[PDB]
Amino acid sequence: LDQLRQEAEQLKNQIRDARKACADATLSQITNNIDPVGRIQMRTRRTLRGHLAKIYAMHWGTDSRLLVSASQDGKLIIWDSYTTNKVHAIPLRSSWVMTCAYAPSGNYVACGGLDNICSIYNLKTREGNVRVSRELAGHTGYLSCCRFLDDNQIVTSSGDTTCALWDIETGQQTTTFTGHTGDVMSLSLAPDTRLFVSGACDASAKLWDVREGMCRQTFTGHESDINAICFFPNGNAFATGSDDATCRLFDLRADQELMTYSHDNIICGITSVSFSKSGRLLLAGYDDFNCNVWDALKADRAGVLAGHDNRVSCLGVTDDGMAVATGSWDSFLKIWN
Amino acid sequence: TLREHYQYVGTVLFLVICSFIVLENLMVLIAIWKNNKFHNRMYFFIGNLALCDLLAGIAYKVNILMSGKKTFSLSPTVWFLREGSMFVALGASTCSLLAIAIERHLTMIKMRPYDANKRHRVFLLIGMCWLIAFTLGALPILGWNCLHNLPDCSTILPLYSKKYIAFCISIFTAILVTIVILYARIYFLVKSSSRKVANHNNSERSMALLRTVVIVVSVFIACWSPLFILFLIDVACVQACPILFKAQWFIVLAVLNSAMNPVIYTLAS
Amino acid sequence: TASIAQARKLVEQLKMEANIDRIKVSKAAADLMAYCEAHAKEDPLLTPVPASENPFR
Amino acid sequence: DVQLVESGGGLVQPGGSRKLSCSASGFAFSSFGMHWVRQAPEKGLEWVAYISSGSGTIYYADTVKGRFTISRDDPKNTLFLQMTSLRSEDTAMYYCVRSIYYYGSSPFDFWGQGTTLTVGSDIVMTQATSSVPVTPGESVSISCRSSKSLLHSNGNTYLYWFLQRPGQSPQLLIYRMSNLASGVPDRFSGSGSGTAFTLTISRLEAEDVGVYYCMQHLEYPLTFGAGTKLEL
Amino acid sequence: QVQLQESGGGLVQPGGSLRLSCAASGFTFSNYKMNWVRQAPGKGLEWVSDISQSGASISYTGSVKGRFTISRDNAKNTLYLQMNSLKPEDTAVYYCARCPAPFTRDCFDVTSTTYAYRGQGTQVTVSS
Amino acid sequence: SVSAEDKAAAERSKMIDKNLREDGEKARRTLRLLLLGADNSGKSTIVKQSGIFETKFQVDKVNFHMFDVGGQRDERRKWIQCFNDVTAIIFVVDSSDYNRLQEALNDFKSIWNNRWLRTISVILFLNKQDLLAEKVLAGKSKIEDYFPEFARYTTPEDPRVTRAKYFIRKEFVDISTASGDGRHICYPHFTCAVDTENARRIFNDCKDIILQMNLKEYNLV
Ligand SMILES: CCCCCCCCCCC/C=C\[C@H](O)[C@H](N)COP(=O)(O)O
Repeated sequence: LDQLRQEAEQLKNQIRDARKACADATLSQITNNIDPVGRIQMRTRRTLRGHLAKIYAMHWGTDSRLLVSASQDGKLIIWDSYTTNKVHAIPLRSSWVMTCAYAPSGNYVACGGLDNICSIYNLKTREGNVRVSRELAGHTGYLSCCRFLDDNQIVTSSGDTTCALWDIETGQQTTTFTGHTGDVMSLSLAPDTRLFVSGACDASAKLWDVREGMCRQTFTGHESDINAICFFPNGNAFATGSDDATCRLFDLRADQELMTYSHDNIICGITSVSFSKSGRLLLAGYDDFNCNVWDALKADRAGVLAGHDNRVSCLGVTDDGMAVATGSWDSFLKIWN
Repeated sequence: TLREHYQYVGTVLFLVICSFIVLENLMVLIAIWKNNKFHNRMYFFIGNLALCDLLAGIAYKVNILMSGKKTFSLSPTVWFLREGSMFVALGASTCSLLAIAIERHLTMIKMRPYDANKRHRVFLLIGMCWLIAFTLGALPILGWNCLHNLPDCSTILPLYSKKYIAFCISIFTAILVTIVILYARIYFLVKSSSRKVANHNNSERSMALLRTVVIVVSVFIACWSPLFILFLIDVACVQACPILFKAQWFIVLAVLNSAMNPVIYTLAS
Repeated sequence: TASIAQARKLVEQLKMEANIDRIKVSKAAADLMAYCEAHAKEDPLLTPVPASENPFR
Repeated sequence: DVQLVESGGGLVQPGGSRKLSCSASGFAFSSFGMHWVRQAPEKGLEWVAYISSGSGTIYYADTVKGRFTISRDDPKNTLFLQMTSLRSEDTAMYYCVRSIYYYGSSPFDFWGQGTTLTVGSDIVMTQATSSVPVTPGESVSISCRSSKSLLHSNGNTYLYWFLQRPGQSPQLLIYRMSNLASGVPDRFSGSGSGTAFTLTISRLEAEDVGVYYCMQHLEYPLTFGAGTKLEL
Repeated sequence: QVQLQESGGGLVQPGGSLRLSCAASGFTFSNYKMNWVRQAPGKGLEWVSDISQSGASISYTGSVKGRFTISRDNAKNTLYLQMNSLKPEDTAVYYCARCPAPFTRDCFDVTSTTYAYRGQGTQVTVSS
Repeated sequence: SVSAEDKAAAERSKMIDKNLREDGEKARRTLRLLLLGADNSGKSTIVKQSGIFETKFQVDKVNFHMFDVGGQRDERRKWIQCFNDVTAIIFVVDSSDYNRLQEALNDFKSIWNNRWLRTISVILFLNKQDLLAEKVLAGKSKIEDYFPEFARYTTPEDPRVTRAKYFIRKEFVDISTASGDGRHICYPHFTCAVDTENARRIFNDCKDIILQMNLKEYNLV
């Protein structure tokens, strides 16, 4: 049995040698003539309240106005970012939730939960009241993130070592991807909508292929857990946050590591990461009450957000690039601009 | 009537203490910048107390400045505005204290977290705390003039009906006994609650720390008693009573409580 | 028995992964810089737009 | 299956009183703020009453205020309109209309069958009432002109189009502009500037003959149009 | 790259001292607590040692107290465990484990059926 | 100004807020307790009468709701962060099985020192107390074999049973009192297998925890 491990170690050493040979010069040193952006000051343009619990997930949708937020209160609320008015307050069967998702068509909403069942609620209906449309079950593990491909497909990640691609009408698991030898805590869909990355608690980020059904590339680092991942607008890079203070930017065409962001006086952990429309802000939450903003091309922190009193669970940049929504473990949700 | 009423009855430091109290209460009155809204149940009562203290400071500032040789040149109607308003002012200081006390006792008796809003009763209490003082100060402006007869009017404040002092001291005694009772049974309830549960650290914190913070009753009574015992001895004493005349100093100590009441309720945070 | 199959699967996955073509890091860095500079004039957060075009306030 | 059934018809002697009821079954009645619509014989539609969700606000028409009353009952799922001190001119047919107001919603969706009863500052909402001859296989356009510009600061323009067939209750085709209610085909279109509006029908069919009504919603007293008829 | 290796095992007569060394790589060794756990044949994982970050606050389990010495060296990242006297019941595989998060004293999932940061392990045999 | 549709939307928003607040007002009557324990130790017998088992009971007009999590995986450092606002974490161990007992202490320590769940006071229980007396009276096995510190321990039914019980209790008490100070404590409560007074003990302990929380929060102490 030792020969198998020797062969695996030899292959790993060969891969490491190939990566080292392919490396020419780090991005952190070539971009030295680029003038850094000035101090970025953002005020709380709006505050949304009346939830009475801890916010866990939030999603914007294809439009820049509507916003879906979920919490442990047992109510999933749809807001309005221009007038701070509520549209729907959908109850939940199970009090414990961990994720929410807003469909690109603007007609369906997806929940999660500490249970194994992923619920899909309808919005546009003849009667005028939101009712549960589907309940996809049989996963054996708490869900972490739900994402919509279109109105007839959905991709989910759970606590066990699997990521599933379902089918709303049939209800069965169309495809399943196995790996990560541990928990899976993040998900994000590429703009091409053909590939998607997943981050695990094994300190591994993998690039799953939707069409085929097998992993293609894997990236390692962070020395610890991973609980936040996001893409780059180009589609050839992605950013990953970790349990320690570091946030890393990984290249997709070449399986390397480009830059790492961390300060010597930071001892907290990262909860959510999301880029900007132009891809030069890399907004990142933190375990402590603050939330920093990094210059993506040159690792010089620029500006800070005041933040809430408990923590920063989810942070989202709108598709138009003119708003940043931050949730928290206290009920208040803040829209900055 | 002023001449005969005054005949029958027979500086930097005070301004400094008035400035001290007014600035001290102004520095903490707003509290809008800090997010104290989750614990706002206590904080809005504190704000009420701060407003009462600021009004008391302003009333004392105008009262002491206007009184003196200028008093005789002043019309009799305006004179009440100095004797009356401060009676409202300090009236809003002591009574509002009880508004805090009965607020605590109700929370520590029923099995429920502080997150319960209980919004309707708190505004009622904070409104009645102002209203009772306002009506108490508005009682003497119409009637109780004491101008009909030279007797029944005292030297602690000229031409003022002595009988009103009896009602004032009755109200003060009622407030004092109520706050003493309400701040006494919290200690007994904490002692009794820890008996069944058998907390191994009850004597370390639940017994020694509490009695330290129930010293506010003493720090309030030991400094508010002298004014009312002086009122009682002035009512008791009669034309030539040497201790009756010298009363301008002790009332100062009364407003000095405004310098200490807010901090002991806020510095612990 | 299951460990042997797991090792076989891991070896196969490593062999499949080792054949992926790669490009120089400098090219990727230049591409990222060029893309970030090209669309740097349309980010509302990078360049503060006045109150005329601001919908929130 | 949304059902709205109304009752309370008959004949009224002048100076009398009556009560009309509208029963709903099929949807959630507690969230819909319903209206009333009155149509005189051979005349255009009129707005006569209103009631909101939770009875928060109640509006009327200046020619009717002080004689009617409207009240909804959620537990019985029934809307009541009591009418006192009638006049000889208040003989018409009544329609029970629903509406739900939020972002992206659509009011005036389902119209009742209708019960018969025989005994200053508003917007004109005028349009040409002349009949427009039509032939299957050709496109037509219907105009609508207002007095006050309907383009609010929010960017929306509140102007609705309604179609009524010769023997059926009216249904909503286009709410606001360029928005089509679910169930209608894609042939119908609507376009125009702030003050002029036009509804275009392409690839005309046999069942599209009827009367078309313009409507506004800026000022709360609503005024329907005269109605344009399509024949042959 | 969080691989952990072990060395120093083998077979030894009952009553002889033996040393085990755990080597770590891929992370800053001076930020995480460390633990030694064991698995006997037909038994579950049993936590058997502990060591904090700086070197103080050394804990132990009752069954091996006073006979096992655990030490940590940071210059060359190494974890040493030395056993003085041995009994026939101490025939088990030993795993070197690290706490999940840095700058904490939790060690919440040191022992588990499957884990990410844990070495392959070496086996020690006494009296066959 | 604001158009009619905007005003109607605002009215609907106000109604939604009122209904949501009125519904959430009933979330304070029920007190939530988590349950933790070992597989062999009784978990569904202390209180008479994937998945999440739930138990509801009523004591002196107070409603208690207890959650037991089962069907998940062994690694529990991620889904335990949700249980951050629970009133108490009932902990049930076994005091009649020495061999596994050393494991249980670890489950008490990692919970006590966790960065989250820090301000939640556990309510310890010791099931199978009747078997402890039977095992102590018999001389086949002695607790000194696994615990070397018992041979010199002295006392601070038969005296041996009392000494063993107090040693077992102090083993958890020391761990509870070493780390946390002034935020949470433990309660042994020395339960039995078929005792029918557990609900009263839980009610009293919850009352004490709530009173301590109110006293600390209002700043009286
Ligand atoms: C139930 C609570 C009631 C609390 C009331 C507080 C009592 C305030 C005392 C009123 C001061 C009376 C007279 C002045 O001292 C005047 N400026 C003449 O001063 P003078 O120029 O003669 O020294």
